[PDB]
Amino acid sequence: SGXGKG
Amino acid sequence: TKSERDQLYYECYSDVSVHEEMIADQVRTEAYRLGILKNWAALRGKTVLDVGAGTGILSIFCAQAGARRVYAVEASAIWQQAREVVRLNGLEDRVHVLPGPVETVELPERVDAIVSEWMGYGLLHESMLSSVLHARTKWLKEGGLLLPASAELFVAPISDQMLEWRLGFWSQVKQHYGVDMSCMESFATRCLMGHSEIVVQDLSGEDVLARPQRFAQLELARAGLEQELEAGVGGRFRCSCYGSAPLHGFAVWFQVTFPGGDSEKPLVLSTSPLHPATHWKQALLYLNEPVPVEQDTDISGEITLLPSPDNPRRLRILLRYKVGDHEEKTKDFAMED
Amino acid sequence: TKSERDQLYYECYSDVSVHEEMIADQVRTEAYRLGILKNWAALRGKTVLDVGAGTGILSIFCAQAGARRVYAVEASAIWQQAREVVRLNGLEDRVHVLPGPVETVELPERVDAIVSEWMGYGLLHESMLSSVLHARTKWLKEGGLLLPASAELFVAPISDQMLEWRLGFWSQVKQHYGVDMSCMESFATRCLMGHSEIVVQDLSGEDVLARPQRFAQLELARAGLEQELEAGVGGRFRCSCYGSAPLHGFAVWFQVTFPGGPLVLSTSPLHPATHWKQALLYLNEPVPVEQDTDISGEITLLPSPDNPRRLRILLRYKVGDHEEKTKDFAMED
Repeated sequence: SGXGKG
Repeated sequence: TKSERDQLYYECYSDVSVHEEMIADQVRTEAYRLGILKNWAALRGKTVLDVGAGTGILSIFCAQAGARRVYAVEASAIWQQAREVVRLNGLEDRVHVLPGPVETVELPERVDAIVSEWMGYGLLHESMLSSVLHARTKWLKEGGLLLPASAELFVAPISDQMLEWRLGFWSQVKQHYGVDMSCMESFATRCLMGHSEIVVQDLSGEDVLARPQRFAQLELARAGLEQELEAGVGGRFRCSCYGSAPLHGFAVWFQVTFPGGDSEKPLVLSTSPLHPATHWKQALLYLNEPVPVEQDTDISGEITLLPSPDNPRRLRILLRYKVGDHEEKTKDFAMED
Repeated sequence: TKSERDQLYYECYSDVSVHEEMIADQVRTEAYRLGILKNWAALRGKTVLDVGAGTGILSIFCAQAGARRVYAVEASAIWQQAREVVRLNGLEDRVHVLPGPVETVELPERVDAIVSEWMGYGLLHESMLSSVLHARTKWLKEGGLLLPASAELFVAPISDQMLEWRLGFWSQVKQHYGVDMSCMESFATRCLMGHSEIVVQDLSGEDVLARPQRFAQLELARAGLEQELEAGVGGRFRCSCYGSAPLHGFAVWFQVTFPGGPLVLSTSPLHPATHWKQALLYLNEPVPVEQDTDISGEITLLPSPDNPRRLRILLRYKVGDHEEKTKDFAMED
């Protein structure tokens, strides 16, 4: 779910 | 702030869970393995730059395809894990894990090929493509290979069956518990559809309401592509609905293409809802509420993918659309956190 | 800041998805429904305060149990939906939605009963119990009824099969793609276990490594419960392992009990799943255990210093003959 959410 | 934003972006790749998700995606990972292998003739005995090498897996695929030297460039702290993976596989004499951003790496030579998995949700979330294009201009020999070589963006109108069930839940409460909650439906619609976030979710063919259409393409060798990214990537679309259903909005997805090499058969990695699911799922653009449509209802519009003003790595999508005889409307979306 | 923090907290219930999750939780919703309806004798012709009424569903159950009047108090904007639900069910004459925090609402009268679904992850995350206790002191008549009446906290050592699969994933990469990534396992373990966050995740009975132990009981009517909450609630535990397995840490869960008119709503991994799942406390890395390995410890649930609505858990534990260790956890965001 959290790819590139950084 | 860029020091914070970019640093924090790279730090998100220093955690195991994202790499687990990417490597557990067999559609993605095998497509790269096979797309690299399809290009054995251009790679064998040659040099490669892997832009954003992560844990090093793609660089290893290139060595297994016969590359002489691979420069595996990775800006997050995960480069240290890649260094150990490469050594574990007996490849450290040929595959060189280089820390830091590709924009400032100094290779000892230009390279014969670039490989990169740079695609985010909705293709361009994370805004990594510019880094690959920068590396191509600086490091790729004239006539060198890019893997993949191009990307294409697709749209289709959708009737999201899961969303329909979630909105219909409130009208089912009475049969389950003896309390009528059907009046919650409008509230549920505002909350689930009335926001302005791009929603990443997996659909299937059962959700697709008209033939999908390509609305843009990105040929990575093209010199003008960098500035198109800044101005916005996208295009107009027009389709005609298969049948009656509540229209909930649009799904956006992408494919990327690896050149066929000796086989003359290109390999396409697709994120379509009509193909096996990937970790990218699809990028859903919901209208503020459902719109009834019927067989042969025309739906048209324009979609533009842009970096967000607040955060250059956050995808924004501007949508203009017209359903049938309804008024033209617009909605401005940004990637969900 | 407390006023901005409370407003943000109430706002988190103004969205449909949480109410959908709670009402779609058939275990929770059927247990509250039956706990209320089985108390028809004590509620018939009586007045009820529903603390945190949400969409109003529990207030409607109270009316079905025979209550003469229900005051449904709700601080989030969802109170507007509850008012519509009450009207749609023809109950505006006897269920009155009153917006705002229960600590400051002006009820017309003291009540014979309080109902409330106040439990958070790990029972006490969100720290809503103090609000129910405030309402009890201020508004419940002498000898009045509280639904549920008590809560109990349980702990068990666990071997989380899903975590084991995720740690072992790296040794399976070679079979899928011809690249050995087994060296990633230590890194994966640090990332997934080495943090100090409480992880909300659903387990099965397969994951429980010893008989669960009740380590605290909260009788909600008991005097002084408020100050105990501030100082920390919990207790010591001891148990013996079923068999050989990698111990990954502990699961904490709860049950609540309704006066029997006794009906128990459990969040145990050994019982049907609920939206609360369990609260997992991972050790920094797995510890091998065997049949009859003794495990003891102490668990304290506290408000976090930085945020009184964020659950903190202090864990002390001793596995077999290993030295006693501690780990200090805070609820994941």
